[PDB]
Order: sequence, then structure tokens, then C-alpha cells
Amino acid sequence: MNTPKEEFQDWPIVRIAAHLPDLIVYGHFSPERPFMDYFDGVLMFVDISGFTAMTEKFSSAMYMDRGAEQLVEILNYHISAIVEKVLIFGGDILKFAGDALLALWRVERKQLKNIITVVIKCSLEIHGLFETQEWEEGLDIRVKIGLAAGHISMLVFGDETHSHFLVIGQAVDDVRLAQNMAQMNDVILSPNCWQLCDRSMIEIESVPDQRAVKVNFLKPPPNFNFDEFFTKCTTFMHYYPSGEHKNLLRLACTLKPDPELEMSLQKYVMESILKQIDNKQLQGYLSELRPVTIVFVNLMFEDQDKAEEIGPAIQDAYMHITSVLKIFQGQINKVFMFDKGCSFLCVFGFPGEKVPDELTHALECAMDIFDFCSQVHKIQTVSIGVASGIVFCGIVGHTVRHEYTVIGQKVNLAARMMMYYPGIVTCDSVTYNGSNLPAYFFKELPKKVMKGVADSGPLYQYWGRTEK
Ligand SMILES: Nc1nc(Cl)cc(-c2nn(C(F)F)cc2Cc2ccccc2OCCN2CCOC[C@H]2CO)n1
Repeated sequence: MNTPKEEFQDWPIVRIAAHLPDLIVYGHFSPERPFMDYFDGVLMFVDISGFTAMTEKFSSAMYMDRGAEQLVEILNYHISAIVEKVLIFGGDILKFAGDALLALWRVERKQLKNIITVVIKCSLEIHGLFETQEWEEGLDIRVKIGLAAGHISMLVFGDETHSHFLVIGQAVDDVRLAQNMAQMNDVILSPNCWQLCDRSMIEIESVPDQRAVKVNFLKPPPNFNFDEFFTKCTTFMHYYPSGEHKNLLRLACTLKPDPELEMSLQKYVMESILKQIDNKQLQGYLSELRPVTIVFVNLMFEDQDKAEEIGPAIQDAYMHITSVLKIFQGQINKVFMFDKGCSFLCVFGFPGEKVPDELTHALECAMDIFDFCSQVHKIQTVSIGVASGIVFCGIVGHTVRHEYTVIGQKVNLAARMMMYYPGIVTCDSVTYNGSNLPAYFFKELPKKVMKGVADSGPLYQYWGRTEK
């Protein structure tokens, strides 16, 4: 009897799983929201921002109206190479953004030391990809890497149709500290990463006024063989493709149809993405330069606050945020947490939600969210930035691991605004001027210098309908 080769296993459940980390795909947890779990691992934050020069440019007329198509292509070309490196070195990519991706190696505590060595080697090989590389002629693409190690809590929150996840805690705050001081071509170790690592492997230098450390060199001992060392490390790596599946980048590529699993996983993914996955919309339809309004919501908590207090508060906030976004036709594109703040990157416009008064409505949605979230137990401060303009939208990443992502100066501006103008709703000139609203609904603000933004134009506070 013939034995034909198995065909390409390209099921919906596999396609959905490309949009999610192993943390979620193989997580099997309770239906309760919030859900929290606790573990240890190593985090790697790869800063891919070295391409502001790109996204702006691609809206230029020289791109003959194929700006978004070209941008997705060149971006995924570079990011795909980063993603293969992470996956091959046994990491789990948690999330992508316009400025970054974040990857996890989850391990038992005893193995933290050895996995840090794996992750440092990975980092150095990532820098290696970009040593003589440039987006065009004479404009250089390099990355910056922050690494951390230690305790990690995971939070899953959401409702009956939508789910969202975050990591929080020691290693997350640490990787933020590490990435904030990393420069081009750096690999920075958090203080705890430096405390836990194998100091005989690496030579570091101190970073002035900092307990975080920079890697100069990975100098292994005489008898060290990385491939043998890596193989021993894989003993502790639950889902590393192996045996008959060692030719695959992810075990998730082997997922078989399972309606209960797919029902759970699809809740993390946008309906417009599911449509493409089900071959009910063209595969290139979501790559676009689109005029949108970004509403970037920051929920701050006190230093005292741990996961078990944060979780219910984010859940309560979320339940209100989603109800407002549903009304005013908005989407949560991303959720992030760093600097004691859980942020929601919300978007008005873009896939099929393109309704007029996008601007008045974005402002009122923002105020509604601000007023409600301010009353949530344990939420110390709410801050919301609102910016409107042309942004890149697209599925970013590798074939086997990618996410729908929004990229552009308006995204970055909204993010700085909520950070540098805490406790209020702020908006940019486009939103202000384009709103069908009287001037006294606003307050014109002092110009601040915001790290990673140049010439923001006049910024305003959305005061609201009344003096109060
Ligand atoms: N807390 C948390 N949990 C998960 Cl599962 C993912 C993230 C996360 N992913 N990504 C990105 F790479 F896609 C970013 C984050 C937030 C984050 C966590 C630790 C350290 C830094 C960090 O984000 C850096 C700031 N960057 C700039 C300002 O806007 C928010 C953020 C996302 O682009 N954060």
C-alpha cells in the first residue's frame, strides 16, 4: 500500500495560534476572569524602533500609493529573522508592538542561571543579523536588547467573547529598566539578571549610576560547547520542537482541530483577522496606511500593589472600556504594562469601523473611560492621550508568529501624552481642530519635551462639557 506524505497542515486553529504565544496556546486555564498564575523565567525585550525614519517616509509620494505594502514587506523581512532566532533558541514571543517585541523563556528556578546564558547568546546573534544592514542607503537598522530574570505573574482578563493577557511583576519591571538604558547594539542585564547569571561566561561593564549591567563579551571556558550546553538546556524546555517535529519553528504548527480549544484561542484575536484566517477576506486587505484616532489609556497603580490587587481592577476597568468602545466603534489593538501602568492602545477608524465624528466620539469615549476608571478600586491615576492621523496597520512578524499591529508617530505621541500629562485626557491639534466642539471644552497646555517625540504641535486638555 502507498504511504503518501501528510499535506501542509493549515487548519484555522493553526492559523489562529500564529497570533498567540505558547503561554496562551498550551496554557489550559480556568474560565474565571481575572485569572492569575505565577512562575519564573527570562525576558528579552528587543527594541525595533530604529525605523521611525521608515514609517513616516513610506507615506511619501515616492512610494506611489504602495507605501503600506512596501513597509509591511521590509519590516517583516527583518522582524522574521529576529523571530526565527528567538524561536530556535527556545523562546516564546509574547507580543509585538510598533517599537518592539517581548520574548519569554519560562523555566524552573534552578535553571534560570543556564537559560540566561542561552538568552545572552541569542541576543548577541540577533545583533549579528544587523551588523552591516540598512533600511535603505545610509539609514541604519540596529536593535537594542534588555534582559531580565526572576518572578513573573501572568494575568488573563476579559469577557465571554474577548480575552487579553499580560505579564507583570519583578522581571517585567526589571526588563523595562534594562531596555530604557539600552543603546544601539547593547545587551543590558537587569540587576536581578546580573545576580542570577553565570558570571564565568560573560564580561560586563557597569552603567554609571545604575545597578544594571552591559554585556561586552560572552567568553565561555576552554571546554565549553554551546550546542551540547543548549541540548542539556532543552531538557527543561517543555515545547521545544523535537524528534519528528525538529524541522518546525513551533510545536503550535502541529495543532489539530479541537473546537473547545479554538473557541478559547479565537477570543484573543480580532474579528477582522479571523475573517482573513477563514479565507473570507483577501490576505492583504489589512495592510494599509489608514487615518485613525488613537486613544491610549493608562491605568496607574501604587508600588504596594501586587498581581492579586491589580487583576480585579484591570478586569473592572476592561469591562467598562469594552462597553464604551463597542458603542463608539473602537478596538483594543494592544494591552501593555510597565512603569506601574496598564495601558490600552485603542483605535477608532481602521477595519470597517470608519464612522464620521470619529473625533468628537473619540474624545467623549475617552472622557467616559476616564470618569469610570477613576472610580475603580485600586486605580490611583487615569491618563488618556488622544491623537489622530495616518498610521500603518498590518500583520507584523513571522509566518509562524505574528500579530496585527498599528505603527506610527500618532501612536507614539498618544503614548507620550498619557505619560507626560498624567491624571487628564489630552488631545493633539488634529483632534482639537477637527472636533465639532467649542473652544471652552478644552484647555491649551504648556509644551513639554517628551522623550522620543519631535514637534508634537499644540496639545490640549479635554476639559469636558462643564467647568464643573
Ligand atoms: N506587561 C506586558 N505583558 C505582555 Cl504579555 C507584553 C508586554 C509588552 N510587549 N511589548 C512589545 F514588545 F510588544 C511591550 C510591552 C510593554 C513593556 C513591558 C516591559 C518593558 C517595556 C514595555 O514596553 C515598552 C514601551 N513601549 C513604548 C510605549 O508604549 C508602550 C510600549 C509598547 O510599544 N507587556
